[PDB]
Amino acid sequence: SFNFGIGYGTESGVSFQAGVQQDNWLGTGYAVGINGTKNDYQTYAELSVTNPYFTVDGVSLGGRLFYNDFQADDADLSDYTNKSYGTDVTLGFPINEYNSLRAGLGYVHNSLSNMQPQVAMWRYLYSMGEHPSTSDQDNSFKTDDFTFNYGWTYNKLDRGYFPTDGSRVNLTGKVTIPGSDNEYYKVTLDTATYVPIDDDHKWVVLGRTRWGYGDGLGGKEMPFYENFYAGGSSTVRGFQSNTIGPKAVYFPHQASNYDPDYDYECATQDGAKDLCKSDDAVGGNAMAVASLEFITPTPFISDKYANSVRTSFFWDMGTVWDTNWDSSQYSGYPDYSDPSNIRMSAGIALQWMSPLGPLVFSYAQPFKKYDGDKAEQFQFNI
Amino acid sequence: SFNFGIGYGTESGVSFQAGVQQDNWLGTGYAVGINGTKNDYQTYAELSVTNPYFTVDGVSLGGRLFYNDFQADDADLSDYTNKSYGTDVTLGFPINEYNSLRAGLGYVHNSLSNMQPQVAMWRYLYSMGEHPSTSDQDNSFKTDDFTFNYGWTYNKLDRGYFPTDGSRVNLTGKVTIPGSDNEYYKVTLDTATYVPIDDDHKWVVLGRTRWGYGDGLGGKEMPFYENFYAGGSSTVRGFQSNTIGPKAVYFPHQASNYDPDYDYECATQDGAKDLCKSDDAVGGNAMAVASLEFITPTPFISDKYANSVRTSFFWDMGTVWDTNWDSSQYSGYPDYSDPSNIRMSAGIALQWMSPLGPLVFSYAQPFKKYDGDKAEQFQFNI
Amino acid sequence: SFNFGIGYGTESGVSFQAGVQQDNWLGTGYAVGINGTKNDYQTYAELSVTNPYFTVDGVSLGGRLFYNDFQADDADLSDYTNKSYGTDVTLGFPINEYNSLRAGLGYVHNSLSNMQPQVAMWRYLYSMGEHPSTSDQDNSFKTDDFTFNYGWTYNKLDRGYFPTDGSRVNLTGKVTIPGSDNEYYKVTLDTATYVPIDDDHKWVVLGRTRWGYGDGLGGKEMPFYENFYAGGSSTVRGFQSNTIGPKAVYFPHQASNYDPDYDYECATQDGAKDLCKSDDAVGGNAMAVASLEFITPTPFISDKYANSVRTSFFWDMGTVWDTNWDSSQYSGYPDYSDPSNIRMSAGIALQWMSPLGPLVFSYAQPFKKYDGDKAEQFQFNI
Amino acid sequence: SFNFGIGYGTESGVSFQAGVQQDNWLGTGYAVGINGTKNDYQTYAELSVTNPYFTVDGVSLGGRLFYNDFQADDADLSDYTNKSYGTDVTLGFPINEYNSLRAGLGYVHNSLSNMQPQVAMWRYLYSMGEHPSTSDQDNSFKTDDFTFNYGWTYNKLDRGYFPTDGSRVNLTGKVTIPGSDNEYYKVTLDTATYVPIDDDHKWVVLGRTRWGYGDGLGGKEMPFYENFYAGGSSTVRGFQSNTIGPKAVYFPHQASNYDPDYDYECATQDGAKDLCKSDDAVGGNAMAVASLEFITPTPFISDKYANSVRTSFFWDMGTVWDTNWDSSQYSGYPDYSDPSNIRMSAGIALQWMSPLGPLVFSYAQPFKKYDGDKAEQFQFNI
Amino acid sequence: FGTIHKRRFRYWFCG
Amino acid sequence: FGTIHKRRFRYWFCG
Amino acid sequence: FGTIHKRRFRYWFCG
Amino acid sequence: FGTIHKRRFRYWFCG
Repeated sequence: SFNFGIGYGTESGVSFQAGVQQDNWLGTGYAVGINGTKNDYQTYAELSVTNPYFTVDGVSLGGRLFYNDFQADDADLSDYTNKSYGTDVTLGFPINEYNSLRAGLGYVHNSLSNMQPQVAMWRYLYSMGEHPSTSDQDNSFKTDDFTFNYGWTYNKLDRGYFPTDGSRVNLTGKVTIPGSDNEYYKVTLDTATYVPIDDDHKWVVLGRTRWGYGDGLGGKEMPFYENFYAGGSSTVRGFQSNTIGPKAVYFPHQASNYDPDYDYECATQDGAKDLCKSDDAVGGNAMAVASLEFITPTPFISDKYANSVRTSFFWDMGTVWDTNWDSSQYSGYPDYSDPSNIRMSAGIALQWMSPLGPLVFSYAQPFKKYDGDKAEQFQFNI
Repeated sequence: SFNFGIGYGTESGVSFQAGVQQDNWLGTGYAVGINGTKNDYQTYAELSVTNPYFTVDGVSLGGRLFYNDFQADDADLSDYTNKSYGTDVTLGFPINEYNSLRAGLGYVHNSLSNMQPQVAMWRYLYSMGEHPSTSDQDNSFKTDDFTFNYGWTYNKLDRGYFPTDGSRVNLTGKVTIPGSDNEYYKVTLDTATYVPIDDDHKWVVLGRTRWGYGDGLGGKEMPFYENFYAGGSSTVRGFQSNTIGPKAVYFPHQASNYDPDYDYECATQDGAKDLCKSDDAVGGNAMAVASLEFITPTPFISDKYANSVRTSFFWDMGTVWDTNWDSSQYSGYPDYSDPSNIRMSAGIALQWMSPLGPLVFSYAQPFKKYDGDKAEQFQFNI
Repeated sequence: SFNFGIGYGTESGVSFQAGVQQDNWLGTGYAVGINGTKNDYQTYAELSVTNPYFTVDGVSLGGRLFYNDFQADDADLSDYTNKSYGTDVTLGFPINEYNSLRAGLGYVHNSLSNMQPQVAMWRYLYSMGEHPSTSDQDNSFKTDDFTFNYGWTYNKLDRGYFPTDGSRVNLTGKVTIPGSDNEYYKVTLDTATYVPIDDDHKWVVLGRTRWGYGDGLGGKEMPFYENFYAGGSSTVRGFQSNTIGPKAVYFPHQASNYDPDYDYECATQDGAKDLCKSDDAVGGNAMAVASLEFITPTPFISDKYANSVRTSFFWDMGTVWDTNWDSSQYSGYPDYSDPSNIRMSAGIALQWMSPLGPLVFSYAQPFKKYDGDKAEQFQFNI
Repeated sequence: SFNFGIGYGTESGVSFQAGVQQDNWLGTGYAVGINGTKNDYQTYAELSVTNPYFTVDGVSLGGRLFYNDFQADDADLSDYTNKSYGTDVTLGFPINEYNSLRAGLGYVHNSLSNMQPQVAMWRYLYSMGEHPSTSDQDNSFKTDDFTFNYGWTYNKLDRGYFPTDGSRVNLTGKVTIPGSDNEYYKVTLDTATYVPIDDDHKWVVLGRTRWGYGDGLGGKEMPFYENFYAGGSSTVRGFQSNTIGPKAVYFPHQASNYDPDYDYECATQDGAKDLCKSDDAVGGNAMAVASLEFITPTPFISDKYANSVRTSFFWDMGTVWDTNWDSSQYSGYPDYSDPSNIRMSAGIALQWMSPLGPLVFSYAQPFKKYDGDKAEQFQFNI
Repeated sequence: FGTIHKRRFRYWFCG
Repeated sequence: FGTIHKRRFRYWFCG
Repeated sequence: FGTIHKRRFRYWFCG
Repeated sequence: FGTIHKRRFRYWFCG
């Protein structure tokens, strides 16, 4: 496949961007993919390979190697900086024609510099045996993680292009193998169920849910870079992408790259003494979302090009929470450990299809919403 | 099957004992086994069931339920007391005719009262967040554990009755599932390799090894009741059963059931101020043993009845150690974290066979031995 | 003067003791005094000289040199050890016949080894820029202090062995001179007022008060060895000597000279995890005591020999507190910064007079008392 | 006495000014003085009374009441504004004919609005528990202070109009009494020593020194409005009045009353990002100055009218510093805690005498000078 | 999210 | 092993 | 000293 | 006060 971009000044930076696939239909075997993105504030590069015929049985072997370097400035460094890289290798086993299992190993390196002091991150750091200040941005951290990844996928829906009956279930999980700096476990389960409502399967009802849980082992916290985020086209639309859930509360501190002409949160050179609540989403260790979509015929398109279009009336529900948030130590501050802060939105959606992939347009308005949540009533994604 | 016993004054107590099997060759399916042992100082009861045809594929399902109550006195309690019970359920999958896999779930409850203060146990207790005294036997502990058990067995030796060529490999492992009080992982691997040396397979060479490793997760220690012990007929013969490895070093303390006419270790009413080394074996979290046996024809028996007898010249090697032993805090005390304290014995053995099972007689003498190790030069077991 | 003592076992140690004075009525001028005390746990030696005729004006010059070495064991050392020595020199100026002023310089060296971790001491140590552990008795400290001492004494009571009317006021103070390790200021004010109640001055009313305040300069704490202690014959009788006021709260730690047959406070080898409150008095930086004594004729002694005896019914009040105690960091622990924890006792007293000095017998019972205070209802002192 | 003035544009404002004394030679006792000054930017009013025969002993009692309101604009307020008022009462005790002592009580109220952010002021504010922004002039402060003032003056120079032999020493000090918002101590010592050099006392040598030290108590800083300033006719001439010593370094901030046609320091609407050094003197908490004057006969004036004139060749030394300036936090910025930045000037002076008071003309040129110091080579004062 | 100040914006980089 | 004193013996119960 | 800007000058008022 | 343990006692030495 094929893409490219660079840039002026779109809020983001230089904006080198690329999505590429080198592939075959039959004969030499390799399936190769490449993603790239360079900004003033990020350098992301992902290289992926897969052999779908690792052996006669049809079993597949897939690996990938990634680099992801984020810098919150442009010449100084010395501000919040998050570099990551790593590798994955996995085996995929078909058994039943409906099913597949997956097992593999992964390694991830994470380097942090000058992270802004906030409660949740620093609860985790304290749990790891690290005690940074909470009064300044002079801190750092560095971890090597090794994980065993597994999964099971069930895909008995009668047709794959635009489903009409049956279910797709996907369970994927991680457990740290001994030797890693972080020690955690994680599970994520996607479920989708299509029930046809007329004999021609032009009206359908889709139920859908995402579940996610995870935690640290033996007294460690789950690494913050593995948190769950909700909101957007993929989960609960009507909200800004990945903004649902716990928000950061910051300790009063001296910011490292300060400029009084700009805006800061609990900066000590703005007069901050107490900790203060913010809009900044930080995700959690637990997540549950659901969605009911009534798929209907298009309210005025013709039927012989409609095989590329789908229309639905939906309502989405979703919540993200942090199990280890101390509801007692921060009495006047909202309980981010409560699961019942369920956001809810409803709207209309149009699952179109570009010649190279399905596209979801949608409008929604969130009606069950909480403070700090950012609304995004008009949504588009691939 | 069949057994029974009672007693009067073994060294041990009342000695109610039973081993029983209710079984079938074909037809109704159940395989049931029962073990029982009542003494003045122990009550052990194990009930086991297995269905070898859980489904058409030949897959098996096996479960068991056990109770094991140890009291170091008979009328007072108030002394070292260790009660345990629990349950296991497992599924066994054949795939290759040589192979099988196993996966299951287990639960174990452990109650401790008045355990005598010693370093290793109390390092573990400290690691669990428990801080008992070290000056008295007034302590207790109580844990509920849940585990996922797995295993893989490979059994391609040409005949099973008395092997002559090929190998038997068994890997079995445990990982605590979230929700358990203890959090640990464990692996145990037995390997046996028979190589025939003449065309008639009357002289054979057997290599054999046991490996065992395990640890706690996230800063917890491995539970002491899951430690590895070596020595005896099953592992390294020439030593007393399960006496190889780390020994207990006790803190000076007031014993709870004291009598000056009897013998005690670092009892404060015997004048103890420092901690003192002992013979008491306590096992470790890591273990490695090996054995080379030259199987030979019997030096004076006829060949017509020799199909029930086997003779070998062997040497056994073995070591057990505690990875989390602090070699610095106890400078003048032996390093129980060193793997290289390898015990070694050599001798002759006669694998006979009673009409109901194989019996190993053996003589050995340990020549590489360390302080506190107890010798048992004349060995017998089933 | 004259005294001597040694010993065999009387709770304290060897008990070499001496109080001596080499003096004159007129002539050669010197006034010399010597005090000595050797125990298993202390060696105290004080040498003092004074010239009451430093110049024609009657001005005096007085100096002293002292050594004071405390060891809490001492075949081992390695336990709480406090050595001190130093020197004082002062000038005394009469001006009004009622009055005198005093000005001088002092130097004090203090060495500390293996002090047991407790909050107040370690707040001071933290304030001095020293950060010892709080988990063990492996610590030390060493300071050289230089001070300017001053004072004013007013003594207009009509007769001096047994006062009957008028007041004695004494103000004494210290300020560290630049160059000293510690930096502090201190003031102590004693006030006594006799008011005669009959024309013969056989019934009198005595009001009395002690005030003491002190603190560190520029963010340092007042040295712990300069704290105020109250209780006993000299201050508030009915309490054990110097036991009134703040008590030590200890951090859980490993004691350096441990023996399970003996008693310890928040020792980690006794199972201590939290900090724990104790009876151990440690004094404070502020103090206020008062006393009202009704001096009466003796209820059954004749009047000619009564010129050596005095009887009183009294009322003592007193409090000691630590200004820099954090009432917030230790919420469930008593507020040692509150001044209003005023202890109060009442009783009867008999100011006798040995041929070499006045002796106070007394009985009292403390009726306003707080936890940790030790009662001493029967009191004697010179 | 007598004075008056008004104005229209002198650099300063309206310039209402008055100095007045209502007095007596004998009888009715009162001694009254009044000072007043009204500008566009200040309103200063001081009223003083004294009774020199408060009692038969010749002891005096003196009090005063003052108001001092400074506004850096007029019509807007909203800029740096400093209002103060208060009261003093004191007793003066003669004892020796050379000497006097003084003891009294004072109260001072200080209100601050919209002070420009600079390091030293805001170190003090932080020390008081106040945390203003450092990014804007939206701030305020308000304090009530109570102080005990004391002093001792020694004045044994043989004649008082124009000294010729002997010394004048003055020690004056302050300590905050409990209940005041600020908590500080301060001492100021002036010493002057005349040594005659010929038998007629027409050539004299004058040594002179000023010392000043002060600090906050228990971790508070000394109030900025009590700082020491040096330079000018009274101290070290050749410099502009009160300009010697530490200079303000400002934080980048938004000025409250801005006009781009005028000049500003580290204003954020002039492009300021870092903190910047300035000429603005702010004084310090410590000060030491000295002066050696060779008093000579006038190089051409006749001797009987010379009893109203004096001539000298002098050199002055002086330094002012801030003890609590962090020499580490501001590495590239000058160390205002160093005492050794001693300014030095030399010149000639003519102590004349108007019919109502002595007048000092002088010329000097500072030869040991540092950056930011402002020179004033031609000096006049009463 | 990673907050960058010189564009008044929060940057997503975790995916 | 569990040490019982009144028989001068160490008792195995972990299996 | 109190800085007044509209006359480019520092004004002494503490005495 | 200086705590000595082998006599279960607190020893006064500051005076």
